[PDB]
Amino acid sequence: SMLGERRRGLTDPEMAAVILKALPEAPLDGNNKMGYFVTPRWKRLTEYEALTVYAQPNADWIAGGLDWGDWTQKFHGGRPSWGNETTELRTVDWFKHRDPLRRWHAPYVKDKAEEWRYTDRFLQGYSADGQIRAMNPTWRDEFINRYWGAFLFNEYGLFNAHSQGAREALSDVTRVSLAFWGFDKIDIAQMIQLERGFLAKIVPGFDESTAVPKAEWTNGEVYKSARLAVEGLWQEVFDWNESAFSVHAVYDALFGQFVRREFFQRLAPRFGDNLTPFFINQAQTYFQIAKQGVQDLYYNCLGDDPEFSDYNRTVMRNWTGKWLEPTIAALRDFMGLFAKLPAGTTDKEEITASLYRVVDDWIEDYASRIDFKADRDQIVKAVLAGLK
Amino acid sequence: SMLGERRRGLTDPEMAAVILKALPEAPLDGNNKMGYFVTPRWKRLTEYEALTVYAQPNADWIAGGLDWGDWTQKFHGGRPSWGNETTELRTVDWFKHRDPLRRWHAPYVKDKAEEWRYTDRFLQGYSADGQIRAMNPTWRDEFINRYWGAFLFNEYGLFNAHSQGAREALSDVTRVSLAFWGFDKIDIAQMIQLERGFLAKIVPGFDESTAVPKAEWTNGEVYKSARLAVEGLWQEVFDWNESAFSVHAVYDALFGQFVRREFFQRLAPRFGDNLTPFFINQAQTYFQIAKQGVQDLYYNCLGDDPEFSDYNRTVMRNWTGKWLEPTIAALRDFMGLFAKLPAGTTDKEEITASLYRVVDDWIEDYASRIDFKADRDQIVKAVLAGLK
Amino acid sequence: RAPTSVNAQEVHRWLQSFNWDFKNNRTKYATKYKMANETKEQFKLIAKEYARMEAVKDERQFGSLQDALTRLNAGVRVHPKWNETMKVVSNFLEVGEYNAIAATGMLWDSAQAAEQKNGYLAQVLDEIRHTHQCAYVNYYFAKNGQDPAGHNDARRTRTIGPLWKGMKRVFSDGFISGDAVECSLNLQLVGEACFTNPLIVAVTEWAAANGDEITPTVFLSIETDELRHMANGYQTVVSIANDPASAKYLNTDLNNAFWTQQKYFTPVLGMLFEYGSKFKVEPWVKTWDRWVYEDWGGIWIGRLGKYGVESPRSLKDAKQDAYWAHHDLYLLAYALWPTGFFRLALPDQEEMEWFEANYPGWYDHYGKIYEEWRARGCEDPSSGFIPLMWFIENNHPIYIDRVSQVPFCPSLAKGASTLRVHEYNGEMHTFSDQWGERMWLAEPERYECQNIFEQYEGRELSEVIAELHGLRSDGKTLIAQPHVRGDKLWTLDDIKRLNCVFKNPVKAFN
Amino acid sequence: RAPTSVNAQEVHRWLQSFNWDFKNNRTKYATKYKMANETKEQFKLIAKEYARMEAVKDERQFGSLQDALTRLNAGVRVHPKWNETMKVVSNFLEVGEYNAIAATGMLWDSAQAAEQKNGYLAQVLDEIRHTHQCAYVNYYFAKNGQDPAGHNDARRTRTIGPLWKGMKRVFSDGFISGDAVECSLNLQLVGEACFTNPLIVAVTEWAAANGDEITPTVFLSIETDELRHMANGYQTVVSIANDPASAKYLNTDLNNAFWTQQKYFTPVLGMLFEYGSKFKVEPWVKTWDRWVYEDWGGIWIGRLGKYGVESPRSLKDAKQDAYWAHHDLYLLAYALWPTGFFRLALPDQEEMEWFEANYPGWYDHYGKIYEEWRARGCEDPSSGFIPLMWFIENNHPIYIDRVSQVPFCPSLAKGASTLRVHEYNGEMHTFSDQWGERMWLAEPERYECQNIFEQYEGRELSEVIAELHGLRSDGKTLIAQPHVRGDKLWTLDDIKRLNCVFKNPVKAFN
Amino acid sequence: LGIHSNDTRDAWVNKIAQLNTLEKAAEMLKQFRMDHTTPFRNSYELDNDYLWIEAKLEEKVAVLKARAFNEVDFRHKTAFGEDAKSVLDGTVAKMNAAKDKWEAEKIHIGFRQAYKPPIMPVNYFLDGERQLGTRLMELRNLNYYDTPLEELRKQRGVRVVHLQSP
Ligand SMILES: [Fe+3]
Ligand SMILES: [Fe+3]
Ligand SMILES: [Fe+3]
Ligand SMILES: [Fe+3]
Ligand SMILES: [O-]
Ligand SMILES: [O-]
Repeated sequence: SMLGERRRGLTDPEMAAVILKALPEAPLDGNNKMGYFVTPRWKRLTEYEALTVYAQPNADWIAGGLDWGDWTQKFHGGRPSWGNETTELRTVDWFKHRDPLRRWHAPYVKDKAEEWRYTDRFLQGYSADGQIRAMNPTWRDEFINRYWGAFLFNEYGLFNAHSQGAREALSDVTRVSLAFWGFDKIDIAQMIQLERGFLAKIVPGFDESTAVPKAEWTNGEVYKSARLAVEGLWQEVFDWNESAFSVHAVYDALFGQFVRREFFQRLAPRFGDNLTPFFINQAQTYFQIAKQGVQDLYYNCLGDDPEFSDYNRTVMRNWTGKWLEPTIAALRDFMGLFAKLPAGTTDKEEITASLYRVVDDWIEDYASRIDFKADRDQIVKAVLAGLK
Repeated sequence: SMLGERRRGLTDPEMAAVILKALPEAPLDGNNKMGYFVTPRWKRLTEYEALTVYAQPNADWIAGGLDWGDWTQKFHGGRPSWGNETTELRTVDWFKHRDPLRRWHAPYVKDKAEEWRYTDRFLQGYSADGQIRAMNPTWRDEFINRYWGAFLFNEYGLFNAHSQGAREALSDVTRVSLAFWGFDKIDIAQMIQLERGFLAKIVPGFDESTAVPKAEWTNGEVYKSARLAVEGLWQEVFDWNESAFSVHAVYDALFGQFVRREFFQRLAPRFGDNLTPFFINQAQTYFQIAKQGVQDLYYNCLGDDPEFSDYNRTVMRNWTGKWLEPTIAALRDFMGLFAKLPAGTTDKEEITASLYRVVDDWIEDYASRIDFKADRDQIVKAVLAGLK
Repeated sequence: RAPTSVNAQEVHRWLQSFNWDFKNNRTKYATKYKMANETKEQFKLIAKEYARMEAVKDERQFGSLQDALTRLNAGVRVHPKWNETMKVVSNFLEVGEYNAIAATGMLWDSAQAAEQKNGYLAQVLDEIRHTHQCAYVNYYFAKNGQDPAGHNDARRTRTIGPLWKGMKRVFSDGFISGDAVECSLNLQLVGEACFTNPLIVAVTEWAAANGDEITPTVFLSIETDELRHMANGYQTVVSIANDPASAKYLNTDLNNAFWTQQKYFTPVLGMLFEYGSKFKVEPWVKTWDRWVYEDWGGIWIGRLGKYGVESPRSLKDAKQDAYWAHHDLYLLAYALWPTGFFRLALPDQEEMEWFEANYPGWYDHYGKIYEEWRARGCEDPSSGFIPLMWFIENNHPIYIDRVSQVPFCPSLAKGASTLRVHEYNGEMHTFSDQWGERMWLAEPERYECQNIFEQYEGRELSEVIAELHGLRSDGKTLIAQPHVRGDKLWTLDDIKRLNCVFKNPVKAFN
Repeated sequence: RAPTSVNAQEVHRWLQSFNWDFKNNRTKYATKYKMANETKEQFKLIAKEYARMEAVKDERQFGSLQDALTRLNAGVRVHPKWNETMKVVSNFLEVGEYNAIAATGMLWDSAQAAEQKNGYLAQVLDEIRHTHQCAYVNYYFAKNGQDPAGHNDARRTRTIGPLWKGMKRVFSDGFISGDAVECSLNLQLVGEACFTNPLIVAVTEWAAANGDEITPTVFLSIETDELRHMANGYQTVVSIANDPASAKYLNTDLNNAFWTQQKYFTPVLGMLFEYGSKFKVEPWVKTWDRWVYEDWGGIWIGRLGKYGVESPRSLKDAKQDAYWAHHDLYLLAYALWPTGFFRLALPDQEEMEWFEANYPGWYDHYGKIYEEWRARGCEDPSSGFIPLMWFIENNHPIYIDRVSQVPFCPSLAKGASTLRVHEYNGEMHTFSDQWGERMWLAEPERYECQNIFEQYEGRELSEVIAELHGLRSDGKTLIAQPHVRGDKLWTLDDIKRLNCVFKNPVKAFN
Repeated sequence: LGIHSNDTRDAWVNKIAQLNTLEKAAEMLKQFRMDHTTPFRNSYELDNDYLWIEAKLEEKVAVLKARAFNEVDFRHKTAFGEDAKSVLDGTVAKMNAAKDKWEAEKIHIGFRQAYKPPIMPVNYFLDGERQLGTRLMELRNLNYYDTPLEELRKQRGVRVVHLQSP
């Protein structure tokens, strides 16, 4: 019918009259701010904090918890749903963390959706504009397809490294950041394949199958140590914090940044390739976004914890050293790829400058944060010893 | 107060009951489709078409109009509000045009807004990632600041060429497309300045003042004929179709594409500049979007008009010849910029090949649609005379 | 290496420099004025930021429309009279929004300062948005309302009636035909500042009062863009204030523009409000005085005194003619109901009391008229009666102002009863006021609009309606109706049976 | 040079190949099953398309909330009882959405096939969205509602009362503690497929009937994401169907999961609906039978038959204990009203008639009790009477099931009245059914949750409330109340004067 | 003086504050877990505060352990000096050798009580939780409902105080 059979209390005269009759004259409490009891990180409480902080039902026995008592149902054996036992790190309050970008689900998908839609438009413009005509054939059929493609398995592995953390994180603010850090990683992996798929459509004999790039990743030499480092960060680390810290403040910050920024983003433009950089712009925008969160958690909150500052720094300096080694090896194996480039692409002078940019940036944004004494010259020297 | 003083008929029991009692048992007409009388371009009528077609109150004496009689108030002298006398082109129906992208205001600002917010994210990522370090200083300070900068005036002029059309367009669908073609040009001009302003923030000493780029545009040699052509297209053309057609299907399709795609988009990467291409990507996306609309109006609707096809093609060929010469001169003077590049940047063969790509694309996408007999080698040879 | 970007203001800082000098850099339109080369704009916007601020508004608007309002059946639970009123209100405003696009394109061309061009540009884009927004209102009520006819084809069915002709004068031609400055006055300084800005808000109140929450959702969003346009109007005056031509011409174009706008809105807006609603918000007489006399003709206009702007010399006459204007017009709109694209209703008992209470003397005049028409069977299809017949039997000819297109019946009206009839070069012309008469005498070639009687002369009524598609989907029932009830709807045959044949009333003159 | 692009499916086609082999590539969580690494997913999505489809939904939702709904004062024009009920419904559901994030993270880790991991991943993100959505509902009612207390701090106030403990069992711990597959059954196969999916829609129904258009706006949006989670649950079974361990363990974990979920929702959901509303939608006994017996137990479970899945062996038991379950629990919830974070109301005359009509015998038991309590002044602060006193006076001990945390009163219940008490290593335990008793006996270390009587033992009621912040802004008035009127609200002092001191009821067996 | 802050809790914070030796602190934790956790606890006297107390102990043990061990040991050595991997591998062996669920449960519970971090490194601990839990469930969930409650109560060794079934 035009009116329908269902009567709604907001619009139905009889029902609405009954509701209005029962209403108080004014609100029964003037405090209309949800999450008012949460300690604001900034000037005034934000929507991000209100909607997130304390969603996790932790009891007081887990630093910061507002609830009480044991969990209602635990694992066979006794392990708690969530517990202090799932990570070496300690703190006065697990709810202290704050994403500098204040991302809850809505803003997060809004931004990624915009990127998806503009990406589609860009591709439609790029193809219609025939810009592929000026792209170097060898760089495309060999370096973008095989080597850039192989890198998708690296980002994919880093993505999966977040699975346990998605399950063990001890707070809402930390759980949301972790989820987003991981989701962005799989996005990148999928963006690498998207490009290969795009090329397949606009380049007659381009094969989009992951067969080639996968074999390179699983058996090649350029990414051998890279894959080993990933297989370890993912399936050999059972501490959700060591996983997040080591992946974002060690491995990806050194190896990942070098490959993405100092190799492909730097060399692709030289072969008339503006296509790949369009996607790296995304990967880097994501890297720099996550970095602020990673820094706020492990440094601002944990590393600078009013009671466990020293302890936490020790644990992270420990982790920093534990994974710095596999990261170095990864960078060395990758160095071999330079020998495959066409004569005159780049010189040892340039690559050395690019390595220091990564190392110096790393020391500035991560190493110095927990007082990790790292030597820029020895690191660059150790990696550099992987060329011809 | 609690409920406020204003009673609303949808929710106020007394008023709603009054409303409900006056309602019919069912709708007084089952045809609930606004714009049902509009001839659909595609399978089913689109929201774009429904919300747009026939909004313009044209009477039948302006091809396709549904109203009758003279305008109510005309210009001193008698000129009609809108009339056939404002353009040489004729048609059976001015409402036939359809933006292939079906853009009405909402979708249009949605997409540009996505591009704006992502642009901001990109710049924040680019700055934070220190990618500026690897950009060639000379390219940055000389070619981007002065020559790419001077090009903002070209796009600004093309934007302004659309003012009269915004006023004279003979139908809603054409007015909306034209408005959007023009708005995208001012946006590009503003994105060129945006980049200059950005470089001024991340590069010490870089001056964002338009003084230098403007002096290049107004008194330099590289853009002399380009500026002369723009001044003509903008202020010497009083026919809204000659303006849109000549701007988009002649001048910008040749000179514009060459400058944006074959000079800056093509050479910027070679100097480690992924910044300028980020913005040129938008300009090319916009260019390709406008092209579909320009082709639909001038070729699908007018050039293929069942009654005036031959007449309209004759006029458009006329306009193509009229504006091809000034456009060649523009490209010819622009050739002077290649002599300013650092030795080894590019060579005559690369330049020629790039000219042919633009000319061949133009012949395919535009010239051929109206049987204009363009001689690709004659056009290129005329332009190459400008190489110093 | 800290996260940095560039905002709109930072780019806008250099926009004034975008324009450059060259011999032919001048407006393509005829004008008596010179807009100052250095004029600035109030809002420092660039394309990208403009799009974002409007996109945000759209999200809220369409979300409300597509989700909650649809779930609440908001398109249906509106008073019948108001569902009909919005057919006219939304479609008529639509054309104003539409011509405003062309108007600001013309002003963008007129401006020489890049910033002033840019300000006008934002309005060009805003008026496109508003066109699509008003379109959406009719689109929404057609798709989800109690009577889609008219809402679904107003763009072609409004051409049948006389009220549309006047709308085109103030919101179509008045916006784009003439000196760009004259157009700016009709559009921005008078139109938007005096009528539209206030009207849009008022409409949302009457709408909410009558159960309509669809219009409020859209119109309140349209309203958020008007500040920019008001500024464009103010800056137009500023840009031309230091030019000698201004002292000579400004107040004349302003007075003409004011009379033009007022002539149509004074009677029409009050009519749609009071007669097109069930629940009333405020008497038009007080609304008008506040809008025109106090707010605009006092506060707003006075602020421009420093630039030579004076209160329109015709303001006094406007006020005197105002009082009964809308009442005199509804009598005509109802009598000619078969020519509309909406359903009309006679004032109900509760309404007549309101009218008498707010307009002493209303009953002795209009009240009795309506009562007689209902007694003649104006609501019943078998009566064979249409109010127009009453005008014919009681020798009350209905004329159409050659300039404003506003219909008037001087022999019956309680308001202005003036009538001036001139013959010129073989054509007769009828005027209803001294301001419009001067306009025609001085500018004969600007006002040649043929009226409905001239076009329909000698035509039988049902033939005109049929030819201009004034029927419902069944192809027999009229879109227009003399009542808003769901039964006993008039058909084309009911009208044909009346054998009503139009004639041009001016031909009676020798 | 045709405009070309690439969509989600075109990339997804190669997603399964994304995972590679290596020694330690296996789940980090204990489990009896083996998910096949060739398992596929139903929806071919990638991160970017997922974000877009959700962003579009967010657009509508927040648009309706921020615009039309706020303009309609939707946050206020809701029945008092429902405003209170949503404090519990939205916040309790919130924790379910939240723990579901961790649960699917665990399932994402469990799956070995890339597509199955991707399927769970989509849910990880969805549950994050739902967490923020449920939070938004409370946030909105707090900002614009008639009583923000509780809506504004449920995350800490929910801690005071006993109903929260049981919610954590089915919506927190049941989702993440145990064999990943067991958790999948509690969350997806049972939780979502049998209860949440139907519940979320039902809630929008009861909400609308009571004036709440806020909840339907958000909850209907949440509903659109559930098909993916249903599929996730279905695929979980398909992934382990071939493993021999399945035939030996699946039907037992499922049964334990079914009993776990229904043990709480059977009583709790019916209570919230029938006793937390004014206008009724449908009798819970009817609803329950349709959801559990028909739709889930029949159709849904039926489709998994080919995979060895069988109807829970405890289904018959569940139906037997259900009839009076919600009615029995409200008596306890109201008697303990000072421990909540919401205001409760006794049934009015129309409601008592409705209850008796739909549940013959209701009045003679529950009705007379409520009238007794009311006449005694349970709604009046000056009475010095809290219904808990009536239970003590009439020797009706209230126990907490050691496993489900569900409160039960054997001596008064019209429903199940079985009671099993055991002592083990210096600790007493109370069970309300044979399924929960088996769980504890077989898995003692999985269930050591302290009940409210154990924690509050020897504590005076007002102290517990004060300490856990059960007060409103004024720092004196209780958040919880025994009525929903605006006057005569109970204060901390009114409670302190009662001198109620908690006792562990189980110690009476000593 | 009750739920989150009470005399018994204040008493323990001062008690752990007297610890200044990893050996001492680590021993008290192990003993605390033996006396107040799991259904096998020596008593339920600290039922309402042990969860919180334990954590506060762990904090002291963790801090001391980080300052006493070297990077290599902090990662592979228990607070007691045992070799994490050795214990893990040993416990799993016994578990896989368990003849029944009753034996399996004892192994798992005991493991948690003795090596729960800060004693054993989290990586090795959770890795054990993974392998041990799997075996326990495999034995417990086999023919889960075969044994009637009367009998199961006897197997658990619970003292039935009251049974009522209409
Ligand atoms: Fe407008
Ligand atoms: Fe406007
Ligand atoms: Fe959910
Ligand atoms: Fe779900
Ligand atoms: O406007
Ligand atoms: O969900």
